[PDB]
Amino acid sequence: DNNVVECIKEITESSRNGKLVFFVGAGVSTLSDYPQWWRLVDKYHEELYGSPKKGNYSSDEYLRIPQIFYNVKGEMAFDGILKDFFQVDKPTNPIHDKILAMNPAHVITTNYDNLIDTACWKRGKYFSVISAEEDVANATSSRYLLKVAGDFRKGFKGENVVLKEDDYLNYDQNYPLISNLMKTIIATHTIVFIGYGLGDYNINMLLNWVRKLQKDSFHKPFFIRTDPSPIENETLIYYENKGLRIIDAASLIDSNEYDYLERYSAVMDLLIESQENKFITKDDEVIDYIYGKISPLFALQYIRKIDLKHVFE
Amino acid sequence: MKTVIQDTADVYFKRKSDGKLVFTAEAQTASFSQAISEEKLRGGIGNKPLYILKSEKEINLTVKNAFFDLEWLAMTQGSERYEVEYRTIAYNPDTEEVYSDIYIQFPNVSPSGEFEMSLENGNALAPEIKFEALADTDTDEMAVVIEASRD
Amino acid sequence: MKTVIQDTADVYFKRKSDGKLVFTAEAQTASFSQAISEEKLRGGIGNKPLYILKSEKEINLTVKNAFFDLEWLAMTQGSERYEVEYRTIAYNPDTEEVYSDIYIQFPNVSPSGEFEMSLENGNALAPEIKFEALADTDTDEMAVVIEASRD
Amino acid sequence: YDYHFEVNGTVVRHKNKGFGYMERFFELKESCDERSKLSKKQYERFNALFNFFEKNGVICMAKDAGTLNTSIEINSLAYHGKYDVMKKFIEEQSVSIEDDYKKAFFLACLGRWEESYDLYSNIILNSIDESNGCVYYLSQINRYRIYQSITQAVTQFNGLGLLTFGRHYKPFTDEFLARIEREMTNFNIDDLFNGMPFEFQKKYKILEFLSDNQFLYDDTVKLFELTNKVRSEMSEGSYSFGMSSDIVVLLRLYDNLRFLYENCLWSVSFHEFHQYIRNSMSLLIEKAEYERTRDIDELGFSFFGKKSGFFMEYYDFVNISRHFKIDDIKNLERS
Repeated sequence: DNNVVECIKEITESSRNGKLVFFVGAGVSTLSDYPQWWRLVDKYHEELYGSPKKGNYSSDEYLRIPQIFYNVKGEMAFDGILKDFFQVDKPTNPIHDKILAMNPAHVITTNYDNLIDTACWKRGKYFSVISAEEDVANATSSRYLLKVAGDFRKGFKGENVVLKEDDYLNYDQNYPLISNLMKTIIATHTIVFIGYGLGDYNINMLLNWVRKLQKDSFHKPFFIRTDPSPIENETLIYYENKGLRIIDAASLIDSNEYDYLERYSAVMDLLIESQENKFITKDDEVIDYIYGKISPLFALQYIRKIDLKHVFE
Repeated sequence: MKTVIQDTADVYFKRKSDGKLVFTAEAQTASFSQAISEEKLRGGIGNKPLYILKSEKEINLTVKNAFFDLEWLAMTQGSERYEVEYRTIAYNPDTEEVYSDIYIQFPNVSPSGEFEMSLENGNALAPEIKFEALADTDTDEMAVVIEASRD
Repeated sequence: MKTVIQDTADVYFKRKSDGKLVFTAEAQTASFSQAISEEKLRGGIGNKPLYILKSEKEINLTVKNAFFDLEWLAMTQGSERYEVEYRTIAYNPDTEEVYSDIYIQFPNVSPSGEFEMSLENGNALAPEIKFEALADTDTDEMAVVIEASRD
Repeated sequence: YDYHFEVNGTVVRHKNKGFGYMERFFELKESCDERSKLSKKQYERFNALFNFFEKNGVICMAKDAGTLNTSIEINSLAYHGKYDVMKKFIEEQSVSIEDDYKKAFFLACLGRWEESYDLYSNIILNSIDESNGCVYYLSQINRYRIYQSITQAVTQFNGLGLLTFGRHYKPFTDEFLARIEREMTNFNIDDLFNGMPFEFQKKYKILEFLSDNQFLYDDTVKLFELTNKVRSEMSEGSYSFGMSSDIVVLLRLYDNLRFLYENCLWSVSFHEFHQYIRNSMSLLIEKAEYERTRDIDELGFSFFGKKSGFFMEYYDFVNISRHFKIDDIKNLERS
């Protein structure tokens, strides 16, 4: 489809310019047998009332339940349960390597884990990890890995990870510089969203805010839909109006409902190997490309024959 | 148009018991090296030698290509000799017209390659293959030449 | 201590008509060459004569340390052709002790260097200069050498 | 660039507009009494500083440079070709991270290219926790080369090696080749120094050249400027006093081997670096012949009236044994 062709073209152009900054949600972390958030909420609720909640947790409950737990039981139980749930090492999966394969100058991660950090330190691009308001001043490399929601390096304590309703309500005074740097990075890069749902009210409102600010100066970010059910034209058009651009994995490939890994690999490979001359198509698309590269070189008078290797990559 | 001028060549490889075609259509380096010498031999006894014809003699070969052949390369993918057929043409300096050809036959060439061309960067292929001329005790071999220019 | 061993030299230059010594001391390269030659310039003579023993002859010289001078340099800031003395030490292979110093002086010198380095990356000084020993009609010239080792 | 360090261990002022801090040290070298005017801490620092330089071969300033007889000592076992003792070393247990690195290089020399990479992967994850800067950077620089070795190997066994051998030997498993292709797929070695911290960038600038291929192109060009000269004098009948231009190469030659062996790097086994040794030792053994045969008037032998005769020592045999193909050695026999 021409829409997907333009999507891949704009993503590759951003990559070559080093203007690609990935955004990582819970989808990436759910591919590496990491126990999901709903299990954590289930643990809290089961201790609170003596049994799991029945029915899907409404979006408000995800923030309201740990608030109840912290109110009633206190900080110590919350910290201990975080230790029980998260004090586990796990091995990296291919999607992390593929994500790093783009050489993203920056990578936003809303998850709580450090698996992405293991991937980053494995490839060898040093990333100035930033997770606490003190980290911004001491960041060494120009490359940033903003774990917005906090992390556990300084301890499995409940103050270091936004997991209670007051946090997301009090995010504006608790982690403010994270907010500022978030807004600037989204302003001055091409952001893409992978493994990331449609239910994060805070970030959804954030993107809405950026759009209402930038008007037509808003470089819309890109979204990679991966649910096996193909997206609907109604929803597609609606969010396109909302100011994003959608990429659907279901159109690309056909697989089972639990083949999430295949879909993620297929999309990321379509990005890696969309080499481009593959999509030249017709005859007269040959000349404009050659004119695209060689025409600027009409200011110089004559050229070393061997040097033409560079300009043709 | 002002100055330089080049030429070309052509290579042909084959294994006995059959006409298995193998070839490198070009050979840029294509170094052919004939050499003969002697250092010392013979016991120097018996008065009359009545002979002495040691000439060692040796022929090397070189070619360039990126095409080994498509079909049984993949067949054997998953010692009956490697004969060669060098062919090219000759021109007349008076007329410079295409009239003469060159046919080169080698019956016994052995692949003696330095399988250690590990280079510090990904190159433009250029898998140079070097060979040594082999001659059995039986008779003839190494070189025979056939040429056009019948006119 | 494993493999190398090094030695030393020393280079002085001077100007005639006064005791002025405004030049380098330590020829790093210290390149020295000597030559003789012949040609057909006398390719034909009236004969019944004798000989000239022309030989052309030439003495090339090189020193590279710089640091010429400040006193005499500045004073000159306000064609005797100069002269050169050369001094080096000689050692006994049997004993390796200090017993003799080489005493060498040249009558005529005339510095003439390629007055352009223009090296794309500036060097660490050491402006190598080549010299050529002139000569006049009178006598001698070339070199006069003295030797120690009166042990 | 404040100073310039000649190949001979001598040092000369290059860009100092302030105190000659190098000069005072060598003034502190000979002054035993002044060495006693320091606190024990400061005295030990001098000892830590003194023990380093003598192992680095720096001797004294140029102005007081006397007869310098620099030493040479190659201690890397692989250079000594003791393929059996290392076959026990790799069996031993690891103690430290520096020991793990030392084993990794030893693995490669025995042709077991398979397990090398994994331990190159095993070291890399455990490296940071000790916060040792160097042990990381060289672990990857070594990785990508033994990567390329696998890649250049797998094609060669497919392209020609079947003709050379007659069977399609498969030294590397199918799955292993997959992972290395994935992990390194877009790896551009250029930025790797441009990646490590500013803290790394200030201490370990000197390890920069090993990133790109400018390190192997930097050294060779001097050998072209060093070789172009010597043939010129060889056709001039000239005599050079002091350190001859050929002696410069030998120090440069042996300096390269030590830095490219004892640090356990893997660039030794590539074809390009072999090119450096071939045209270096060729020039030295070439220059020997001219000295043995030429004329002199009176002062010719008065200039350096002896020679090294290119006394070919044990390492020199070790050099010619590896780095020359049979064809290359014959080329020298002729001249």
